[PDB]
Amino acid sequence: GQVIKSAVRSTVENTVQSTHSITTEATPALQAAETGATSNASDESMIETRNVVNTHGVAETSLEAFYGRAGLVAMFSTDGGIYRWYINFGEYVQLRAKLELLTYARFDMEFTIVAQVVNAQSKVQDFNVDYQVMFVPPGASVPENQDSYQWQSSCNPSVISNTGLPPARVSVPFMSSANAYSFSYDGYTQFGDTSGSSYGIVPSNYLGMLVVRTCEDLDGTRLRVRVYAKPKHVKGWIPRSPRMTPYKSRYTGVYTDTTKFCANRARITTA
Amino acid sequence: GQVIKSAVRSTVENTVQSTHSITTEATPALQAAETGATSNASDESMIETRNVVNTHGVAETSLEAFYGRAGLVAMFSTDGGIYRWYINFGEYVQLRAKLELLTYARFDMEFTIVAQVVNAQSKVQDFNVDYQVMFVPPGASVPENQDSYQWQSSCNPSVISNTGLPPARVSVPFMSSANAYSFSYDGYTQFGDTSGSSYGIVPSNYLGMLVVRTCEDLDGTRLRVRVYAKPKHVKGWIPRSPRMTPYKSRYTGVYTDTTKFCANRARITTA
Amino acid sequence: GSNIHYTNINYYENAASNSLNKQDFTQDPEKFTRPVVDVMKEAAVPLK
Amino acid sequence: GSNIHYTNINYYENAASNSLNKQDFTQDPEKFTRPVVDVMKEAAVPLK
Amino acid sequence: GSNIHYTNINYYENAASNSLNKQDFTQDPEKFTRPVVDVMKEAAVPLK
Amino acid sequence: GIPTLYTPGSGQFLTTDDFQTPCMLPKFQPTPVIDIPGEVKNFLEVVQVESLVEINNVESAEGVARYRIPLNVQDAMDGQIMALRVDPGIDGPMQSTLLGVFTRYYAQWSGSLDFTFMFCGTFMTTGKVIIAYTPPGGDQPTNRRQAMLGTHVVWDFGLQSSITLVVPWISSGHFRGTTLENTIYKYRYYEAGYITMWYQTNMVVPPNFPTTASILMFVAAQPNFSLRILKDRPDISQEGALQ
Amino acid sequence: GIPTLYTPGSGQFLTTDDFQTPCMLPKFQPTPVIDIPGEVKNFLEVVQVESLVEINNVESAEGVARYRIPLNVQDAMDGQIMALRVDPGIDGPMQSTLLGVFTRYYAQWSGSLDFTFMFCGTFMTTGKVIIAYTPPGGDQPTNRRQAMLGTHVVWDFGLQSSITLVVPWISSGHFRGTTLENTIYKYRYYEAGYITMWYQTNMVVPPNFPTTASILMFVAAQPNFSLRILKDRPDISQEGALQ
Amino acid sequence: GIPTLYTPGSGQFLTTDDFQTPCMLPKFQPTPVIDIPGEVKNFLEVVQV
Amino acid sequence: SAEACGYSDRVAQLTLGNSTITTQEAANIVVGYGRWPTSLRDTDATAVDKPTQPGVSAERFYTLPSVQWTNSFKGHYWKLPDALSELGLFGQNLQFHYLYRGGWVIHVQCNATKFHQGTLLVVATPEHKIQSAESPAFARTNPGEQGAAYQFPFTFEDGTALGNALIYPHQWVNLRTNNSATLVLPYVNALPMDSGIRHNNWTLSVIPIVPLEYAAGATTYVPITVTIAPMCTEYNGLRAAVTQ
Ligand SMILES: CCCCCCCCCCCCCCCCCC(=O)O
Ligand SMILES: CCCCCCCCCCCCCCCCCC(=O)O
Ligand SMILES: N[C@@H](CCC(=O)N[C@@H](CS)C(=O)NCC(=O)O)C(=O)O
Ligand SMILES: N[C@@H](CCC(=O)N[C@@H](CS)C(=O)NCC(=O)O)C(=O)O
Ligand SMILES: [Cl-]
Ligand SMILES: [Cl-]
Ligand SMILES: [Cl-]
Ligand SMILES: [Cl-]
Ligand SMILES: [K+]
Ligand SMILES: [K+]
Ligand SMILES: [K+]
Ligand SMILES: [K+]
Ligand SMILES: [K+]
Ligand SMILES: [K+]
Ligand SMILES: [K+]
Ligand SMILES: [K+]
Repeated sequence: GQVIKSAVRSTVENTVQSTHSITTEATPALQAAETGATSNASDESMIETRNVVNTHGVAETSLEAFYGRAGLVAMFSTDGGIYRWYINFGEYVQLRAKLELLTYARFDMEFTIVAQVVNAQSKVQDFNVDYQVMFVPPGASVPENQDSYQWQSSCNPSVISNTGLPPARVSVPFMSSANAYSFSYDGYTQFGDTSGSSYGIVPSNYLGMLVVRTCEDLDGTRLRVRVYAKPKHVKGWIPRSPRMTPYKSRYTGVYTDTTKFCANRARITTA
Repeated sequence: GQVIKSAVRSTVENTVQSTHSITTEATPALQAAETGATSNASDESMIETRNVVNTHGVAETSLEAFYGRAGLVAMFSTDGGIYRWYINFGEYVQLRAKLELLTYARFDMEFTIVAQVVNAQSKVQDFNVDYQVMFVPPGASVPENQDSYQWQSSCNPSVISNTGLPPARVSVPFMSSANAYSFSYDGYTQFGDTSGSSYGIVPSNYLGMLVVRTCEDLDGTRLRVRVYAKPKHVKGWIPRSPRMTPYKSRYTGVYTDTTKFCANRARITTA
Repeated sequence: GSNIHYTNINYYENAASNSLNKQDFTQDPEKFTRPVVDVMKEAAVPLK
Repeated sequence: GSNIHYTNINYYENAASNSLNKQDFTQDPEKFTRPVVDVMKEAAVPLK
Repeated sequence: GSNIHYTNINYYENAASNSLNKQDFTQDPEKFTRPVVDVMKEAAVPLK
Repeated sequence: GIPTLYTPGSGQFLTTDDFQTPCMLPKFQPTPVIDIPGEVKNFLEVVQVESLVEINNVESAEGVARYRIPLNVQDAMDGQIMALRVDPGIDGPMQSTLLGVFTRYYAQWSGSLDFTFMFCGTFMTTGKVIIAYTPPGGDQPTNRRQAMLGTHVVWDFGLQSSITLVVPWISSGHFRGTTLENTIYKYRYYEAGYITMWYQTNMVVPPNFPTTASILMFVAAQPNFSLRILKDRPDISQEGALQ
Repeated sequence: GIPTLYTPGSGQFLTTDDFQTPCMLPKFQPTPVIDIPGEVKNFLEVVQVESLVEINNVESAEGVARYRIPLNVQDAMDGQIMALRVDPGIDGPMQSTLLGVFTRYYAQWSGSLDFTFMFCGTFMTTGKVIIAYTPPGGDQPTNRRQAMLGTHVVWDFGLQSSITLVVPWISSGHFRGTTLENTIYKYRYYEAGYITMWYQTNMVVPPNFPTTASILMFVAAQPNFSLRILKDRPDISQEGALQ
Repeated sequence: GIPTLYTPGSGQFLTTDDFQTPCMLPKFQPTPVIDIPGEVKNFLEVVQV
Repeated sequence: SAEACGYSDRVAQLTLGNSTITTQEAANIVVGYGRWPTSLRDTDATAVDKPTQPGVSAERFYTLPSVQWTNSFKGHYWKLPDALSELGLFGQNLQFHYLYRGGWVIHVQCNATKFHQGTLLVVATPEHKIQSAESPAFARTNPGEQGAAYQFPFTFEDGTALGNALIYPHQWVNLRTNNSATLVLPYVNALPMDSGIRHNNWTLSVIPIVPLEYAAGATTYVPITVTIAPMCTEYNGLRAAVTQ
């Protein structure tokens, strides 16, 4: 079972007045990092302190406050009036790096879609057009064209809006077949295959794809789309060592080796 | 401690009927400005008065009523589809002069953004385009281009709207690291430097910058933006002598010396 | 003037989102007008 | 800071539709900072 | 999953205007799976 | 969806509106409010503080000298010392005072005014002057006899160096406009009257003493004073962005 | 239809907004929450865990060697061993630590800091060093005598291999900016001071022993530590889409 | 008019949305539900066959 | 008394099944995330077959081949349960079942003398990916009982900072202080159980952060030994033996 409790606080710890200490008994400053434990020396034991009723809160560092805001996860333009986006958050590094701070996490999500019409030279147009975003779960048929039958969307969820209306937005629940999404997986995607391409990816994190189209054909122009995602009701487990190297691939955590993280200085004795 | 109380009133003082007075005792009219105290002679003591139940209120001069309305703080046009505005209220004199009436103040703010598209000759266009305003706190990377990665805005707060929608608007809390914003600072921005350029500015008043862009590229046109700010829940301390000379610089209170404030008249004996 | 039937209900989490304060009183200005140690009555002479 | 007069009413069927959680507490970090079997008091030496 | 604090108030006259039903239970499938006259216990042989 | 009907005004940005809006930082927790002296809750607390009137606003007076009312040993009787319209918000000697600045941030005012004067001659210099307030109707009084018929105080120079003349609120309406701009609005309608000062006797000094002395003039709002309708202070302006 | 008036902000997409919205799968029922060790509710739980400081960030040190503070037998007294600004969010040795990473996700910080040091020489190697914290005002101390006037601890190498120097929160304001960027914001205003280490006596060893040894430096937030205003971590970036 | 602020998602047509909407025939009264054998409430009843 | 004065005794004995491990220079014992291994709760379980719980036949200490702390030593790591997938009955039960769940007791050993100096970080990392290569080699993702040598210690083989690995359950073997490290690890996963031949829940790393040095002439051959014991294990989905 759990031998270490986790009592909750809503403010940081206060400082209590302390006095001098000349003894052979209590030695707060002496530590032993070898144990694997972080020092337990308090301010009051290292110096003489005053009373400080500290009312500073801890809200902005809660998982909900840290993750509870939208970030870009997809950005693309239609081709032939259609685009197929496989749902995954490895394309854009900012949100990706945030999620990788936890090993496992459960959360609902709010997706927001911002779309505009652009021409061949990628210049934005003031043109209102209806667009459809359809969620195609794995196993369902993905439309090949802008007018394929799958767009009937009688079972697949779809959202139809217009570039002239406010951004489209819908919430999605925690959908994994697992009991938490995994942001680090030391294993393979299947039995009987040990090729590197199938390592480090947990399939249950892939819930399908979003296919987008304009309901009718645009003449010479395309639909530009940005998809934002915002985690909600976050529950997380096992904090991880933060990413310290640039991302190189969308599906793997491969990186370029380095001999330093921070820049060098002239000498260790000059701050 | 506080030796002078501050009882609250919701209406101005009434006038009570008074009669004549011929005495050597009470002499309300005699004063001594040298003490530093404002005269305490009342109407009832200087002349014979009648009863006046005065119900005039005092609401419109409260800090909330005085400051509680929007004023322009920024106005600019994008260049290359982007603009970087360092948050400070010294560019436009009206709101600036109002704030300088107090030495210290705490308040939340409501920011309202009004944007339109204009052409090269600065003529307004009827063109609806999506724009993004991102708040970049000090220390965060500021985007160099209209399409830089920072616009992913996974942590920085951003607001995305359209010139075709009503003005964008969001509230911000009292964000200073101090316990009040300071509108007068007789000190330097750092230790070890006494150059004039770093005098009279308290760094904690600068919370960062707003960077703006159109989500996609405009063709030959630019985005014109106006930012308004409205103080809310105002708490203020230490009233100051009002500005009496024109402002010359955005960051300092430097001014041009003058030998008079009001215009001259022919003679002191002719009103 | 002001209403006696105003509905004040906050829809947002942070107080910064709230509408303007509705108190608007004024206080005795003594701390600014007469910040002296010794009380000087209106009927007597200031200095003696 | 946060309001004491917040109205929390859910308009939708699924909890996934609900707004963000409003707790935001922190807990004793011991399970991460001092995950040891034997208690080591701040006043004594760690190893003996 | 589903909320325990859902507000169900009908704004329209006809029930056809109402939102989707929120029950969603399942029932014993016997009428389809075992529509027989004579009960056949799981522990005994079906026919004898 | 609850049936709704949006009305006129929808989407408008009224600078004085007062709605609740989403916060950029919903979970932010501000620094604590600490004990700071001098908290002010209403600017009426400020206009009640006396400030100097730039009363000697003539060509020959520059800077600090503009605050001094000239007084000198006379060789004739009943002479005039100074004159001024009492209106707190109009252009003139009052415009740069605390009372004047705030009055200029509003369109209407009401209340009694406190005009205090401090004599600054030598201890041996004596004199008596009369300060009078003339309610509206005509022009400023031409001589002491005429002025003396209005509200006034006779001031005797002595140990107590100052005197207060209260210009009581005497108006047809409960409020007055803060400007007397005539060409467009005909606001001269609101003129509040004049304040004038005259020698009651004479300024007298010993041998070889300065035969000229000064009086400083202070003004402040009384406790029954208030302002209405905020407006931009005409003195604050700019011709281009500041850098 | 109930009369309504829509206001400014309508239709905008504020990334930090917090509204209720229709669910794509209204009747979906998620998998049960199971018992998983290590649940974290607030990242303050993480920054309180000690991590190594990349303290020896010089040209000659590559990789793992950058975590080692060089110590060697001296032939002179009172010499310096290392120096560092204590600010957790600025570029330098702290930027790659747990505390540094999260501090870099925020704009402001507050609280005491825990700097722990572990000696890694042989059991026979002895020594005493002094570690001092110099509150802001001037430059880093030039010699041991100057450093010794600030907050400090004298560390004696022995059975207990480590020592902790608490850099108490000593600041004018309740919070400090996490960057000291000067050119634009003049944030050098927030500098928190320096931490320096000096030989108190000397590192002493037996015959034929290594005359050089290492000290590992750890840092973590104390229980009175907090962060405010989330911002994007400057270290995470990309020049094009990832494939 | 009650002050309101419309949000993202406004005007969108989510196929799985669940709102109340005006009826084309507000006073219509449907035929009675009669007794019909084989009512099914959940398709789990079918896959078990 | 050790618990009376508030300190941790430097001696320790670990007894599981028919195996006992002792050390006279320990530095307390770490319990990952403060949680001891526990059985799967009926409310968390999903697989319906009655599980197999081998007991002492599998919950005991297995010692792996030793590793030499060479001059060029960058570190060494082992994947769990991979490293024991072919050892004793634990290995057999792992091979014969589709599903496995269990905790661990890890004991790392490295003794030198009071004339040597050096420091090893002993860390147990959940879901530790070896992703320094575009296409990771199976020999490195699943090195077996021999374990694999580190090639990129500074970046922890996964693109993070070695110095921040302390966020995971760990201890240090600082030669002047101790000669062993002990860690108790609970089962961690986003699932109640998983396949022991397709997924490694933990990775044990032993990394030299302070190089091994010593008085001239002292013993130069210093081995590092790892002894691991499965704890509180259970298996489901019995069939023929299958290895990765
Ligand atoms: C019909 C409206 C469309 C709206 C979008 C719905 C999207 C549904 C999919 C949600 C799945 C989110 C899983 C997040 C985890 C992915 C992590 C990873 O990339 O490894
Ligand atoms: C994401 C939406 C953007 C909206 C704007 C948010 C702006 C946040 C900054 C608020 C800081 C206000 C401080 C006012 C004090 C400045 C005084 C001065 O100029 O000296
Ligand atoms: N391919 C059709 C034209 C496209 C069309 O009508 N598609 C239909 C039936 S295949 C559909 O399902 N459309 C879905 C939609 O566009 O919403 C043809 O035979 O000309
Ligand atoms: N520079 C890119 C084009 C711009 C782009 O796609 N930028 C991406 C990744 S660098 C981004 O972060 N965009 C944010 C946004 O525009 O919303 C290229 O390689 O052509
Ligand atoms: Cl005028
Ligand atoms: Cl006039
Ligand atoms: Cl910096
Ligand atoms: Cl710096
Ligand atoms: K507290
Ligand atoms: K201790
Ligand atoms: K600590
Ligand atoms: K009254
Ligand atoms: K008096
Ligand atoms: K007065
Ligand atoms: K049967
Ligand atoms: K058994």
